[PDB]
Amino acid sequence: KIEEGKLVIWINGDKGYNGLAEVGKKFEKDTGIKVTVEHPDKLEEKFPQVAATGDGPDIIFWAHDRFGGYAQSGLLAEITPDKAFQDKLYPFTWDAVRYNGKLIAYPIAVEALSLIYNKDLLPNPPKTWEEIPALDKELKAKGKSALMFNLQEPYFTWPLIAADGGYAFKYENGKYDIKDVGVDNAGAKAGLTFLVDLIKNKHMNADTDYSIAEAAFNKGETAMTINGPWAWSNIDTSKVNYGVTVLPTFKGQPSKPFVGVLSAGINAASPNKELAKEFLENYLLTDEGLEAVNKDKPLGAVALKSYEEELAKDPRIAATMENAQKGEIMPNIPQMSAFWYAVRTAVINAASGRQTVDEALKDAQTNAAASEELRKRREAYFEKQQQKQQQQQQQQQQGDLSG
Ligand SMILES: OC[C@H]1O[C@H](O[C@H]2[C@H](O)[C@@H](O)[C@@H](O)O[C@@H]2CO)[C@H](O)[C@@H](O)[C@@H]1O
Ligand SMILES: [Zn+2]
Ligand SMILES: [Zn+2]
Ligand SMILES: [Zn+2]
Repeated sequence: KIEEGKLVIWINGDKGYNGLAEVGKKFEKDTGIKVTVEHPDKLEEKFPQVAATGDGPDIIFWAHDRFGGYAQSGLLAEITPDKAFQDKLYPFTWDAVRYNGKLIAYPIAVEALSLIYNKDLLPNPPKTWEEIPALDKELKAKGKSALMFNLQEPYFTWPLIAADGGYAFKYENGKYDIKDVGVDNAGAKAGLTFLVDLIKNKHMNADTDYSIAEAAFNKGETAMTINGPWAWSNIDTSKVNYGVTVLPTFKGQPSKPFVGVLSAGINAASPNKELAKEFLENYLLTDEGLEAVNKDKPLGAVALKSYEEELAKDPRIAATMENAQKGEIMPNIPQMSAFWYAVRTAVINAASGRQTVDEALKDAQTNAAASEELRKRREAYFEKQQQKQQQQQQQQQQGDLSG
């Protein structure tokens, strides 16, 4: 319980928060209610820490994968859009924000990573990963590199890992299996190996992060990067002649991005739930609301039918979709937090050459399952204690005192 007269909204610093705030100023102008857009760091880690005290914003924006965990900890209010409003959004976007049969967020846009390339350096982009090392060496004769992307976040590395058969959680019998992690298999080991070889062989640098990769591409120093729709604003401004296309194949298989649906959840502790719903339904999720955000930082393939339709002809959104088709929409189950942390640690560890790919992926295999492991052992502990207590009492009733 923190606000009453106003809406505080959290969104990631790489998204169009300036357009979001514009929508806020329009909401204030019509309503009298002040809207404050914030973009703090690590907001997806910060939210569950602050919302569990009665602090935290009224509306949080993130990809849908985190919302399962938030919902499970009781942190999101159930949203109540009517059927008419639901028909305004593509059905599959609604499923991404369904947890235990309840709607826990409003979907905004579908996001997938793509290959972004400088047409002046590289008029034909490579179709496979395997040809990138030779391309990197060729480009050195011009003082350029082939490719730079964010190696610090497993999101950007996942598509190459999943290509030859890496997965998060096997879907089976209408259930995600959470002792069945696919980060340790041969296809995952082949993908990470190839990445680590690129790094060790100096085609890439292990400490390359989001902003270093961005700068290199937007200044014209690298022929390619890998990024989502949000990144296109800055490329336009740099004036680099760029195309957006299919991610390269690995071992003849498509790269498989983990697809995110940018979503808006309402804090369960918020005393402004109705204002938040009003804001989201009638201000943000309209052509004009999404136009404001989208013209700041592109959203991708938007959830709202009428506006997606207005953006239908953009070849960059087409490539986003093609990349989404070859990928999978992320699970939103509570275990996603642990999966990401485990894969982050493993990539960073293998990249720096501290652990082998084998050791690092085996470690992530354990780390991603360790939560359900603890739960199983906790159950067994109390069941065994109950058994011993039962058996000790039945043995103790070998004799009893009587008056
Ligand atoms: O790298 C792990 C990370 O991946 C995804 O986060 C993406 C997010 O979906 C995009 O909206 C964009 O902001 O980049 C992020 C990667 O830095 C997952 O959504 C997230 O839970 C996960 O930690
Ligand atoms: Zn700001
Ligand atoms: Zn309907
Ligand atoms: Zn090489």
